[PDB]
Amino acid sequence: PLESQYQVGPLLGSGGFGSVYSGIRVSDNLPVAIKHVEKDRISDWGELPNGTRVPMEVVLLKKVSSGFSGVIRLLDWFERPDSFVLILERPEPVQDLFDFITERGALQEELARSFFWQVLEAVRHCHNCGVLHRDIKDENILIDLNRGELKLIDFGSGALLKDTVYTDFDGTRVYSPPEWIRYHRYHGRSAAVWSLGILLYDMVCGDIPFEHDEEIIRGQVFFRQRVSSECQHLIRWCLALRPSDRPTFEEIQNHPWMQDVLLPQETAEIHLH
Ligand SMILES: C[C@H]1NC(=O)c2cc(-c3cccc4c(=O)n(C)c(NC(C)(C)C)nc34)[nH]c21
Repeated sequence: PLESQYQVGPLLGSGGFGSVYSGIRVSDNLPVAIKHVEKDRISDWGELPNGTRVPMEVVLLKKVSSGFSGVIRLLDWFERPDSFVLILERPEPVQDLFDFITERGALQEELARSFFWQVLEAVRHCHNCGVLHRDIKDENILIDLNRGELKLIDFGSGALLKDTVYTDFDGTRVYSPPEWIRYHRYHGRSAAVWSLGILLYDMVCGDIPFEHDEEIIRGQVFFRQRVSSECQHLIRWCLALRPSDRPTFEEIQNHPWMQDVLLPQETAEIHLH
């Protein structure tokens, strides 16, 4: 079933998420990514409309799949005795945002705006579909280098979106908000906005602003690179200590720094090609 339909390529990476391989769908040569996750390492389980026990990640990916290219599409999945296998679409050529920022250092604001805007559209789409990612970061964003389009990946820490408090968290700590650090409590939207503030800082400064818990709790932002006052303001707003002081997604996208975003293709022509 898996063997015949897909031709396995090299390992693309591995970690807390499992092991992901390059691959090709044999029927039409479609480029794909093949993610293997061991069952013992899955603590968050969900159920399909069919009534079948699967990893929450599969539920979340099905809920966000559509023609919209801002989220990585789940093409298929398979259960094995001790693992699940996910077949994901794979852009070609591609580079993840962490590697891209490592190579370039701090991104020009025009590029950061285009990239951040697309992440915002992608995250809004997830929320609109009832899905909370809970691990927004550069390592979980792929750049389609030809078209200049970003894609969200890895819903392995995600959850169904809800309006009540979350008391579990399995995402990346240095992107997690002060209310999680201090109280082990957060709400979905406002926690996401905090991670977006960390991400934007990372884009325009070349690295994340906080390393230790005490830095997260103090929430004092120091700019290590030249960043415009408008961008600094948006960053500090997203990183407001009190969750209710953070901007809504609407307020982020209406912020003056976010005006006149480049289209993805224009972004590729100017900054990537
Ligand atoms: C981070 C990891 N966790 C996931 O759920 C997932 C999916 C991919 C993924 C999907 C499609 C294409 C790619 C790809 O082309 N590359 C190069 C990578 N590389 C990393 C992120 C594994 C280093 N992942 C892809 N990577 C991950």
